[PDB]
Amino acid sequence: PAAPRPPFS
Amino acid sequence: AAPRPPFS
Amino acid sequence: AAPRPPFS
Amino acid sequence: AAPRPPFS
Amino acid sequence: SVFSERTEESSAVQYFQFYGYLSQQQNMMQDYVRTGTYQRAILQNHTDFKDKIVLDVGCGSGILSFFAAQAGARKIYAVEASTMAQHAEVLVKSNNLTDRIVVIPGKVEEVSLPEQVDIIISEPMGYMLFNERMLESYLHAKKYLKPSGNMFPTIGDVHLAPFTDEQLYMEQFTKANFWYQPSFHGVDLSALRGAAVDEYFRQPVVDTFDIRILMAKSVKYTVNFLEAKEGDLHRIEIPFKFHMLHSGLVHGLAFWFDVAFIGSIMTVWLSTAPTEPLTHWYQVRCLFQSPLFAKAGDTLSGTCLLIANKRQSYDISIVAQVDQTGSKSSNLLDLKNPFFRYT
Amino acid sequence: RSVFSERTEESSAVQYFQFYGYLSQQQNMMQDYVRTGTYQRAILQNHTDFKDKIVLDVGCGSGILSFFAAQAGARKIYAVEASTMAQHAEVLVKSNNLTDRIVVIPGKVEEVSLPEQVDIIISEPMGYMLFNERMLESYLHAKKYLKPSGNMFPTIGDVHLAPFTDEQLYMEQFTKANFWYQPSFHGVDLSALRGAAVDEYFRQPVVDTFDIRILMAKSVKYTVNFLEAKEGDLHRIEIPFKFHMLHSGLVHGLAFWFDVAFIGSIMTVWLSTAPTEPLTHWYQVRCLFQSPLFAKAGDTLSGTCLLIANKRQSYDISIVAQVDQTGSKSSNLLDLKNPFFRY
Amino acid sequence: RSVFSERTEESSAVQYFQFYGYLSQQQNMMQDYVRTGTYQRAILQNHTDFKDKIVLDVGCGSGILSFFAAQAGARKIYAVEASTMAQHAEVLVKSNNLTDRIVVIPGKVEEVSLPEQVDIIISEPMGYMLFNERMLESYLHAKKYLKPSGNMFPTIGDVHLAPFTDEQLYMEQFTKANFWYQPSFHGVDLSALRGAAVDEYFRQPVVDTFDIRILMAKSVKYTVNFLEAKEGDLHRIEIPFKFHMLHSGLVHGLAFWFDVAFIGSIMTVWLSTAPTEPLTHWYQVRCLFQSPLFAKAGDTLSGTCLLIANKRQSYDISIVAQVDQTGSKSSNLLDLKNPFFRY
Amino acid sequence: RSVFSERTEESSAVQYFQFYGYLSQQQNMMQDYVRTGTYQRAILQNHTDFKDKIVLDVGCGSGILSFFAAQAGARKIYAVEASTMAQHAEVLVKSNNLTDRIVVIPGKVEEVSLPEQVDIIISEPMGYMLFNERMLESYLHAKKYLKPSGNMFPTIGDVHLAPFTDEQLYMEQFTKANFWYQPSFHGVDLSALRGAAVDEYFRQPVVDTFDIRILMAKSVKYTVNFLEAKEGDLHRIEIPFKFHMLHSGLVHGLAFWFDVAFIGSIMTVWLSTAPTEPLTHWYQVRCLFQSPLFAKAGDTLSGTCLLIANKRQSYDISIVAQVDQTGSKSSNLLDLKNPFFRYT
Ligand SMILES: *CCC[C@H]1O[C@@H](n2cnc3c(N)ncnc32)[C@H](O)[C@@H]1O
Ligand SMILES: *CCC[C@H]1O[C@@H](n2cnc3c(N)ncnc32)[C@H](O)[C@@H]1O
Ligand SMILES: *CCC[C@H]1O[C@@H](n2cnc3c(N)ncnc32)[C@H](O)[C@@H]1O
Ligand SMILES: *CCC[C@H]1O[C@@H](n2cnc3c(N)ncnc32)[C@H](O)[C@@H]1O
Repeated sequence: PAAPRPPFS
Repeated sequence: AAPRPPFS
Repeated sequence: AAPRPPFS
Repeated sequence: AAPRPPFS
Repeated sequence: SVFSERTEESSAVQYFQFYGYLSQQQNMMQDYVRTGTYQRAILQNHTDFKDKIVLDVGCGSGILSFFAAQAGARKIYAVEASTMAQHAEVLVKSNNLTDRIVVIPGKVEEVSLPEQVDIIISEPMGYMLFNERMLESYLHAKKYLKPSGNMFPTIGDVHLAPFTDEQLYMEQFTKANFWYQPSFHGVDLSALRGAAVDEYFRQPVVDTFDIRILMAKSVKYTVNFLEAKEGDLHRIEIPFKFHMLHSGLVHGLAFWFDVAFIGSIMTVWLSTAPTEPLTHWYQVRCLFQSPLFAKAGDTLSGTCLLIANKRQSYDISIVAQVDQTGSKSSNLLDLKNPFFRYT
Repeated sequence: RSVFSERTEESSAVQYFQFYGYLSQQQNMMQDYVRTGTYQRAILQNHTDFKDKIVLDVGCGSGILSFFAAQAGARKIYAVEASTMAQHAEVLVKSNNLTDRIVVIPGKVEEVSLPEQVDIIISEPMGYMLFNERMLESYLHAKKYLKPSGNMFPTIGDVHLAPFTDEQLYMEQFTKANFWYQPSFHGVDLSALRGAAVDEYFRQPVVDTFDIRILMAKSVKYTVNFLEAKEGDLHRIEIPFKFHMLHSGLVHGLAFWFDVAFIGSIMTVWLSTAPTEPLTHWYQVRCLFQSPLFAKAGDTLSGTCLLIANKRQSYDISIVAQVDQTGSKSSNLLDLKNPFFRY
Repeated sequence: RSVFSERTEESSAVQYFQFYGYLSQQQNMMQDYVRTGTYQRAILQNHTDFKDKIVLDVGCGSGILSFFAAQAGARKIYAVEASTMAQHAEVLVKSNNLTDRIVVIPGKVEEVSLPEQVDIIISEPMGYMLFNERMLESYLHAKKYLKPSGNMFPTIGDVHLAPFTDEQLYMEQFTKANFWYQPSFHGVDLSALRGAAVDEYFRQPVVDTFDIRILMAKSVKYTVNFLEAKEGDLHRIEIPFKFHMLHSGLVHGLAFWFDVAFIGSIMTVWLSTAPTEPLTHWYQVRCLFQSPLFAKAGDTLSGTCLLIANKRQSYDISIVAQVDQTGSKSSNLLDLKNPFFRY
Repeated sequence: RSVFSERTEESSAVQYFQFYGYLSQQQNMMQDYVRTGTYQRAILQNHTDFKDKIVLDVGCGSGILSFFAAQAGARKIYAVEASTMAQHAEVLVKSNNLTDRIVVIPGKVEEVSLPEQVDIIISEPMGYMLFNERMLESYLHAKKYLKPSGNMFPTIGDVHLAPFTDEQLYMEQFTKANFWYQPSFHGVDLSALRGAAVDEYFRQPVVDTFDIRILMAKSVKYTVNFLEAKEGDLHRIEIPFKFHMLHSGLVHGLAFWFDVAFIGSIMTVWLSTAPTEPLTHWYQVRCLFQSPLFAKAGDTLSGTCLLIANKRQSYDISIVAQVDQTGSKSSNLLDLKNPFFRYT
């Protein structure tokens, strides 16, 4: 169960 | 969020 | 001695 | 299948 | 059933989908403290399991049931509601224990067991102990427990202590101040800064910390799994009065939990305290909206009230004040959506 | 009863829109300067496509794209957002004194009503691997509000796929899966689940970036023309490929990335997530073979990437690939909803 | 119907003695300066054990040890060699003008006839891991020619074993076995043999050297006293072990090396193949587990190493080891005659 | 009792088949992409020679060549293998769902029984220098199961001989042997064995590869046509040569390699181990002369290479050579069963 948009910087 | 945090 | 030589 | 390991 | 009446379906779906992944079983199994201590508690109290009927609530892959078989259990009922129950069955067969471990898929509040048991085993601890509300399923399973039966774990202790972490407190505003600019690509975002600040303070922080940030002996709230009812967990009021050992700004409360396996031979402790080796539960900290200065020797009194919700978690209300000065702060946090700050 | 609710599990939609309700997630995308700056560049450099025009912004989030449309001279902008972020967007509209031109309409674009047809649709419907989230079908669905010969920003989307060699990545994931190879984990034989563990771990698309030297052939392109496509065209996407190997070695899988083009009246602006370009928050996506295929330079690797949409707002991907000269063949299934964020 | 032929398959003996008929193999051993220098040191520093004494040289090859005994003043040296190298030993005896003191007697020591009893037997009966070649049994067999007050050079052999961690070596071997994991090698599914491949590769002892920092516990020692032991004692060799782990980590297997001591009248001289000592042509030997055991500092790794002699002039080795605190158990077999020379 | 045992010492056969019982040795050959790939292409691209045909696979090992024959559409494939690898091939036939088409027959092809005649024989009987292992004879022996107009894959084999110059390979032999030329190795005079050490090294054919620029004459070729040859033709192999030197220099020996051809109804496919081709696990083989022979460009280097089969599944190699223009002569005797693997 992950996030739609990946974490970034 | 995940019930059990990722661990190593 | 090996009938076939080791390769790579 | 050698009894003694090649050395050096 | 009891479970569905206290849980929104949307939360239950995502909850058990998570536990359907072998990688998440692996994550907990690789925790040597967790897995090793459970094994130790069960094997070193073999008389509590030898030729006994056992119930395993939320067995996952079934590791605890295999430990109960190693200790000589006659019959083990292993209940698991996620699809991981299918993998438990596979392991039971491959380990030639079909005659001793019966896997029952489904919720412990909904399945049917054919006989009462002598001892119930489970790992119902979430982070901050109470998350996931598995402790209520563990207690609910006592309807299958023979009188004078035992439970492993037997008691649970949650510890609360005040901490100072200036960096942690200030980084909330550093993150929220992204919104405090009058021309982000020509747009003024400053109106949402306050909403960003509040959003961050609602999140408990899940990570570890140096024990030197603690400023008082912890306060301990004990749950005795043998005596407690599942109603005792719908509303958990934890009063505290900390005798401040150090002087500084108190930025919030730090949370960890211990659990005990009170066996006939000995008592084994599994601890997630920051003074112990780190576990996959880490520790949890809840910030105050404002820090409170406290001199070494003051008392910092208040309450931490956990209110259960239908998202299988709790709303956390914290109020605290320095009695000697009257300075007050509070905060209201959503335990279901914490911030995993650990690096 | 709406197009959205018929193709979407409520449980999935709840967590999906809950995610986009968080200001921190808006910050995460907004800080992607390639993504935000290129969007502003496309709109402002093509101001003639917005001057005194009617605009629809599908999934506006905090509304940044609507503000860019306002800066480009739009007469009226309908900003549709289904998450609670719509509230924060309205706050920004009022704090930026643009109430006369940005009209936030909370809800799903498949369910809201608009007072008039629009000249141009703007949106950011791209998930990772482009197709994740199934927001592209909402973007296409919104064309019911588009005048004939109305434009769309973005206008087309290019999906690129190429074979790659990365032994370390393959070993990293294979090592993770080999945990279930242990015949005596605390005395328990896990080997029976070894196969299921491999399946699970290798279903996970790997989301991160990589050096372009790992690619072994010219990429194959698959174009979606948003002006022409119907949302039904994305229910079953079939991407045939025939690569011409430029290097010899082990093909561990296929890498994926996407470009979108804003084809305006003044110029075409490209937003690329290729590994040859600066990194964006979409990264790149790689699908692993459980067993690598061996290929020689000059060989052809032919196969098909079949993307079947599911009601969890994602796709189940099947990749079959074969080295034509040897008949060496690889078949894989991927769960695009359970990615492995490796970066 | 000799002792040798009863315990030895002829096909093994033919190949075995053909190998030792090559001058290039004599050179390989003779150029091991640690081996040759230590033998000469043990003999010359204990010259009184040889002065005017009768000597038997078992497996003399080119005769170097017999020349050392002659340098120490031996009256008569019987030099037995079953390979064609015996004819080369004769040439050196004549060219070195020692026909009056060194008498080459070709054949197997179990089958030749000596003219008289001897005061001391000298030999190099050590194969890698000490026991390979089963030449120790011929050495012990030769004691039928030894006087009651006689001595043996070497006098004792110490076999050391200790657990090691070497993830790279383990992955190296497992990568080779994973060739037989492919489901479409030139369109052929090999996966059914995957298990047999892993078994084959991991039954190979790894012959090479390593850094002593990979050892995770103090070695246990198994001592054979050549003065007291009998041939039959080497048919079944059982080496129990209990290691007190000094470091945490994965135990990938057990490492083996050996020391021999020349217990003379003047001084004891040691020849060591330990990884803490300069490298010899015996190197060291490691037996890999198919799956490593995980141990914590302070745990006990207990088990047994069982060597069953086979008619191919080697041993079938069984290694069983378990981490007592957790019951993690690993069972392994190794074909000591099929080693992997890795250096 | 059988043709195989009559010509093979028991001790040589045990070692020989124990070697081939190892999956690592199958893997070593299968990973030779030139080898495995060319066999597959030879079979698949001549599918008409296999479609609905009956096939005999001599020394199938893991059965890989029988699977190519199935991929080509064979109806029945009899896969004979004498090592314990036969059991591993049976597992693959089952796991690949081909039990109805491939029948593993464990044992020596000279001793097993086949229920019927076959249309085509496939095998990999080539050892290094082609003739080592004496598997070509088992391959020809198998023709007792071949129909009057049946085919064989490979159909013919060419061994190539060429003189080479390699001053450093030559001197390396004495550099190694000179270990024995010291008067006091730990007080022992070893010099009397130096000559024996030299002879030992020169008796070893050298297995490795080399730059083609060391070849000094166009190669001579000796061909075995597997459709016509008989077993007895390989007991004594006489290869006369008359090299016309392309370069001046010292000839230190002869270099060997081989090609096989699969002559199918559709096309002929070649598997070549030549030094001009990508390297295979057969490499190339060089046999030194005891003394080099100086020859000028234009001179002729004539002589004979005689291979005499022995009961160790190999050959004793006799090479004699002279430069006709000068009379300078050299010879050498080599044991093909015990080569020196020099490749690094
Ligand atoms: C912390 C690990 C919990 C474990 O138990 C399972 N679980 C959770 N809630 C459950 C109910 N009501 N019945 C049965 N099992 C239950 C989780 O899936 C996890 O494996
Ligand atoms: C990639 C960011 C998508 C963006 O759009 C919103 N969204 C998603 N699906 C939507 C439907 N059907 N209607 C309106 N908005 C919709 C997401 O919340 C996010 O902000
Ligand atoms: C490690 C070197 C051993 C050495 O001894 C010879 N050998 C082995 N077995 C023998 C018997 N039974 N009798 C006499 N010599 C024997 C080997 O040939 C080697 O030279
Ligand atoms: C080069 C690979 C040879 C291959 O064939 C097998 N072999 C060798 N000699 C054989 C006889 N006489 N009968 C059957 N198989 C035979 C080797 O074992 C190897 O697999």
